[PDB]
Amino acid sequence: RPTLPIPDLLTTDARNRIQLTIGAGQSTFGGKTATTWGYNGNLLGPAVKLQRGKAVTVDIYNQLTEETTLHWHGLEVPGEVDGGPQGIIPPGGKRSVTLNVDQPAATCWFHPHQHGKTGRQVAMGLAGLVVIEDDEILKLMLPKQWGIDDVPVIVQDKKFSADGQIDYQLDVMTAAVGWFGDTLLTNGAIYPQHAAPRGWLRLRLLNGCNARSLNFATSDNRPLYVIASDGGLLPEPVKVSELPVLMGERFEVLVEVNDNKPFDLVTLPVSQMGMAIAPFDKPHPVMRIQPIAISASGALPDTLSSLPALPSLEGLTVRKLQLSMDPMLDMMGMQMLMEKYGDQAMAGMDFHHANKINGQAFDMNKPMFAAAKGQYERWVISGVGDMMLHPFHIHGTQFRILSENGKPPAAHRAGWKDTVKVEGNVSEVLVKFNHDAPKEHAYMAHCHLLEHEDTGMMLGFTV
Ligand SMILES: [Cu+2]
Ligand SMILES: [Cu+2]
Ligand code: NA
Repeated sequence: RPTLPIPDLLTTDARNRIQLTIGAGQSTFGGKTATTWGYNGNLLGPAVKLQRGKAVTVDIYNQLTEETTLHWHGLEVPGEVDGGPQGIIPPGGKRSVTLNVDQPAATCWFHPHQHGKTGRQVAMGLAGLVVIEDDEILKLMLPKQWGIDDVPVIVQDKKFSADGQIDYQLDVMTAAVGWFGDTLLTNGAIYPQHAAPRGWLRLRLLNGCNARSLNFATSDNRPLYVIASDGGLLPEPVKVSELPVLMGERFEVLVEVNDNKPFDLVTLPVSQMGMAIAPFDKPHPVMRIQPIAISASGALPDTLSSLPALPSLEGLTVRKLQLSMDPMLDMMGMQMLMEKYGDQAMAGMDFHHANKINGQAFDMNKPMFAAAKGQYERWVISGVGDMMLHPFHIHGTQFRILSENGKPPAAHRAGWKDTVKVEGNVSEVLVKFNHDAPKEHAYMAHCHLLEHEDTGMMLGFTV
């Protein structure tokens, strides 16, 4: 098996700057070369390392021949640097943003947010990681040797043409159910192996799929110890046998490497339209882990962090966000799926503006509302009226989930989150915005099934 590629850990220079170049190159997948896009490379991108309380300047060079934007998913930053659809970087052009990092240690990420083209641009290869550290997490003595016992694991599906090229389309089927493929990549590689020291192994898991939800486990059912969600450390580890992960979510887990036997990280079949088609109808390997006897000192602590209590609900502003899809899209989309795959498509169970929030397809010129600054609000996000999956992402914030799709959040989902599950039911988040966003550089809130977002399931808001 190819060894697991490790994104380079990219830190500030002597002048407190970092450079990111967005460009096209070539990658090879199962023998065939394909045109791919990457940050500082051909595919995917580096892990940008930031420290809480320290400002960095990022110089972004768009070396594509089309426009793009750069969104820091999970970062509590002003709208001006948030890199939503209004953050255009012209082809051949350079844009610089200042990130004044002020949030707990977390694994966040970054990716394009081009208006109507976000799905395509991510599918082409654009994504990178953000490793935020603070004064608290380094006290914990977690595994910390980057690319040895502290390893990013970015999992993504793709579909390829006969000629080997990435086979991406925004059409009626994908507008409805998403873009998904038959080939699983792990940091850009197909079924790689990673050499992990005996002791504790830390995985920073990112579901970087456009539309595919995942569910991590191990081939021999050894447990995962969840230590962190989107926006950082949980209060204490949560021990699980499997870990569902929605599109754009991150969890950090420890896994015990307590003998010499190789095992796989795997993903288990999910109940989502289109996602349990072969070979995802069965547990699917993600990467092979090969235990090795080299130095490690990482441990699993009893106690990780202390988070604030949930705010009192009395007197909070309530915002209702109703998600919907044009009936025609739903049936048309389903028709194409059934035509393409047949009964397998339901196993485990103008379209360009057919996806909506509060009866409106995204209008870039009209923020739906102004949210309060520095005050908790309760946002109620409903998917009642359809049975599609919607990982709902709110920019500019790490929030607390009050209810997820009908129930209190699972323990490992009760900490800091930038995404909440909405699937035929209603969710509630308690959300606070510590930074401003004007109408000209508004925050986005949207489904992170990218083809839904691209076809209207998004709103802008100011702070
Ligand atoms: Cu985001
Ligand atoms: Cu959606
Ligand atoms: Na504990």
